[PDB]
Amino acid sequence: KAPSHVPFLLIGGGTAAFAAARSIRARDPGARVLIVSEDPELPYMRPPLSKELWFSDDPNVTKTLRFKQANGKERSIYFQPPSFYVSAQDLPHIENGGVAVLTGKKVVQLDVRDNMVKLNDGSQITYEKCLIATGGTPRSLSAIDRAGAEVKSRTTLFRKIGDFRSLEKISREVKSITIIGGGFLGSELACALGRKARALGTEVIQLFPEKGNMGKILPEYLSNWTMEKVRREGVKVMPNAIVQSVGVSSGKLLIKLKDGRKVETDHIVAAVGLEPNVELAKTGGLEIDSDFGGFRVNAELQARSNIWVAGDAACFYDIKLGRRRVEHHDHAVVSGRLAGENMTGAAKPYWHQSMFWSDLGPDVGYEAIGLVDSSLPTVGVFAKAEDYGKGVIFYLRDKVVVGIVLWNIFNRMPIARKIIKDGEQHEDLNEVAKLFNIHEDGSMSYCRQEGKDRIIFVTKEDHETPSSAELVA
Ligand SMILES: Cc1cc2nc3c(=O)[nH]c(=O)nc-3n(C[C@H](O)[C@H](O)[C@H](O)COP(=O)(O)OP(=O)(O)OC[C@H]3O[C@@H](n4cnc5c(N)ncnc54)[C@H](O)[C@@H]3O)c2cc1C
Repeated sequence: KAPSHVPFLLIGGGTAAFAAARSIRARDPGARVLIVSEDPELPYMRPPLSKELWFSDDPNVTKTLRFKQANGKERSIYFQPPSFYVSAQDLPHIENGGVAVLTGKKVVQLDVRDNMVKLNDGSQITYEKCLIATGGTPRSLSAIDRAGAEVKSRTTLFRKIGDFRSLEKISREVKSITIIGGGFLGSELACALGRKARALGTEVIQLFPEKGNMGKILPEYLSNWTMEKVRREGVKVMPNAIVQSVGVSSGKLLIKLKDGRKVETDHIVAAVGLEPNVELAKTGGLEIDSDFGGFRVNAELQARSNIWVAGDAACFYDIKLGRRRVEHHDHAVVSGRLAGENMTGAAKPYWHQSMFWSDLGPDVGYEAIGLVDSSLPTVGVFAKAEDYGKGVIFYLRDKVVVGIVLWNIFNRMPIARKIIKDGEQHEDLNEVAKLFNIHEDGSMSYCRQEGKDRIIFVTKEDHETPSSAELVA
């Protein structure tokens, strides 16, 4: 039972909303914050759904939804125990405030002038400050939408706890699973499913239009190296694949590609991008970004007076890097926190950069920051003992580093932040790479230029010489 009025209203019960709620409470100890969540589940982190929860030793991981971190500490996907929240009944009156989550309730109408929303059940809530943190909904393929009810019921869109539970069940009861999508989600699920299938010898297929996995973010040579790694996890990878039609044939899904090839499979998992949830822009009169999608907000994540946007749904202005829309866990954290600080009057711009990460089997793990885009010219520095095992990849624009990928090297994000912040025009990025110490614990080094991409292979002796890189202090 929601209150008629609440000081802080958070639309969406995901990662960005929770971070904003924690941030608001940290700056305003008496704050009373209401999260309106369409989802019946309380706020939870999503990255475990495509990684750690598939690799748990526990047979009941599907019910406990607990996973063990790299440090060995078991954790819950939920951000907080249910007890840490207060009920919506008590939110207006409980001493020193708190955070309540109204679950199973969708905001369907937004009035920015009168600072009011309406829920799917007719309730109306007025607010003083409002955060839109609606995230996005998985996109679908046109060929899937034309295939009818049978195919659509055998096609999974992966995002929620429920999606993990249903796919985990299917993985134990079918013989072939086909993943459509080459990005981080399609690739992470392929490695997880591929690893589950090694025991029973079942089939796992991944197909996508690009030349290789992660083709939109990684340079072509590293995308190819990565594809071979995914293939080595027991996955049949089909690059250069454009789905022309899908149908059911003799109890089995049959995918037809423009190439002419054909795939027969028992279940499809479609990981082909995200659609920002901008339905409230119509009633609210809020602007949507035509180039990036999502609500257009400024550097402070503000859309209009008393209304902010954070997370996957927010197209914001980065003072250093330009207008962006970022769909990553740590961004939802950073943006939700920034929005909460600004809802309490901080008026701070996006400055501390968000990062992201992925793991594609045991041989591929990276962190990244900034404009990681494979269309940009790049300089990649890899350790020489072609093996792309450990290294750092710089993404350039106007001779300036605007994005960095840390390839199988960890705890280097501090250095990567400084490089992005300073914005220097470096004459030799091999000198900058020395700061990352990619050989921690005798032939000559060499380099190669493959179109827009430079590839430097550096030995320990050369890499651990003094660096002339310019750092701003
Ligand atoms: C399986 C998976 C694995 C991932 N792995 C990684 C990873 O390894 N690294 C990484 O950096 N990122 C990863 N991500 C991305 C990261 O999880 C997302 O960027 C993050 O969840 C975005 O949080 P959010 O708050 O912006 O949106 P969401 O988490 O989508 O939260 C939005 C919530 O609001 C609800 N909602 C929508 N509209 C309304 C409305 N009108 N009223 C009320 N509620 C509404 C939605 O139902 C949803 O519950 C992964 C995502 C998924 C799905």
